[PDB]
Amino acid sequence: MQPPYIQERLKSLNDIETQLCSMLQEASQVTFIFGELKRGNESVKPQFENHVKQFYERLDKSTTQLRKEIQLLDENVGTNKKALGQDTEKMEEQLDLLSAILDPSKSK
Amino acid sequence: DDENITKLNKEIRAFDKLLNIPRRELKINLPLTEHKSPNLSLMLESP
Amino acid sequence: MVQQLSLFGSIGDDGYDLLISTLTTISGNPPLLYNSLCTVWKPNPSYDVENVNSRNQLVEPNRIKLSKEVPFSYLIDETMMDKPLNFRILKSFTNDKIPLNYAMTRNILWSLQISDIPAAGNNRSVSMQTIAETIILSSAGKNSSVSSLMNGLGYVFEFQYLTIGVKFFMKHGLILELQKIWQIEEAGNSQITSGGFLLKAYINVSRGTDIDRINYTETALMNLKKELQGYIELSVPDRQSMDSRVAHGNILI
Amino acid sequence: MSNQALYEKLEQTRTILSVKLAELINMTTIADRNDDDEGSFAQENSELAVATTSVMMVNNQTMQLIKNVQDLLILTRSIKEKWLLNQIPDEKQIEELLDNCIETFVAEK
Repeated sequence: MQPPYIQERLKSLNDIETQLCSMLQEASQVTFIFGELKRGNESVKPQFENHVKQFYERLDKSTTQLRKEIQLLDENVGTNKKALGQDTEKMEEQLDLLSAILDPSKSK
Repeated sequence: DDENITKLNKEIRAFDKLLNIPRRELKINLPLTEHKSPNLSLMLESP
Repeated sequence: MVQQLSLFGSIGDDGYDLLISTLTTISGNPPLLYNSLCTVWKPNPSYDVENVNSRNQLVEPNRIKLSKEVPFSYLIDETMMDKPLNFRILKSFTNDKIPLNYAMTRNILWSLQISDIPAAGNNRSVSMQTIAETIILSSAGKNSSVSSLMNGLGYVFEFQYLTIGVKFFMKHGLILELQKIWQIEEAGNSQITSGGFLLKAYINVSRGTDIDRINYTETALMNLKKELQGYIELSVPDRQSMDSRVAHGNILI
Repeated sequence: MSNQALYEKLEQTRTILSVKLAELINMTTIADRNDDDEGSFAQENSELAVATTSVMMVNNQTMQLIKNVQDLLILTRSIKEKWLLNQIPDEKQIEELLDNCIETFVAEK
């Protein structure tokens, strides 16, 4: 499996696009609510401020976190290799098989 | 000196008893009197 | 005698570890530790060589290099047997002090080597140098010793130094070396390559007349240099720095 | 390189903000404004071309929002792909094992 650092990096990226999807959804609801606000019912007027504020705060911190990720790219620089040992490990397992062949009491 | 070359040398040398040429030797001593005991040494090889 | 085609550079020790990894990513080979000891000898000034044809300049006096390998048991102090003998030990070799001192080298006293200034002209992309080499296998007699031999020829000791580094073997006979150089005197040992590693990539050609081979060698060297663009800058050194004749004194280090 | 991506995301964000403010003002004063004072500047001269300019605004804001969001998503995936790809990283017992194996084969052959 990959080293953990890459794991939380990909988790943060996934959070980033989920936040973008949430921003698009909230844009959909604010566009929806503005229609009836133009229609002329004032009951949903208080919800408009909350929706706008949450939309803007969702737009800002997502870009901020993505900026942090791109910054991490800046200092992460400088921080078949398996083949060099690959034959060796193959060697090992083959002899292990011979051991299983060599002992008739373990072939069950 | 370097670890890698010694490691490979060790691993390759581990297989000498299999890769090396087979040999055999048979010594035959014949019981003779007069303290005159001839010896017959036969060594068999597959070069 | 070979035509050696070479390119040079240097790096700071901070990136050292990183550099090593990148090399293994390219060559596909692991580094191998090595060391050496070189002694430079010069013609005796007590003897007047009137044979230098002054009116024609048929030849000029030059300096001889004698090299030998020294076991690591002389370079590892009492604090270092625990670590295995691999490249990481170079990370501890940053001090101007070293276990091998003047007295041991004096007690020691091979490969004999002579060279010439690189080829002139500004249409050369790699440092091309001519080397004449021979090997000394053994000796005997009442004064069998390197010092006595070189005094018999007519040469005397000038200085010496110690190289420690790693080697990378790539395809087409290309050899890449990372070195650290320690000059040694009775006064003490001083690391000239202080806080860094000297990088040298080179190939050897056996016959200077063959030009297809030389063109291939230059192509390989320039391709290698163009691969390492942005990390390390490999450059042709100064033609006047690799001159080792006695009349004029300077030493690329 | 990465700095270019930084700059590109910068105009990406500012374009989102500007087009957001534009569509906000357009839809809020979509109700045309008639003011007798000369200071106000709102002109509706040709009747149906007003609706044409309105659907103009609609199509512009739709295309620009969708394109910017899609570009940002592609940029994020490219970053993740760069993350994944570019980040470069007893003997004696064997002796008696082979001895027993060879003697067993010799006996069984």
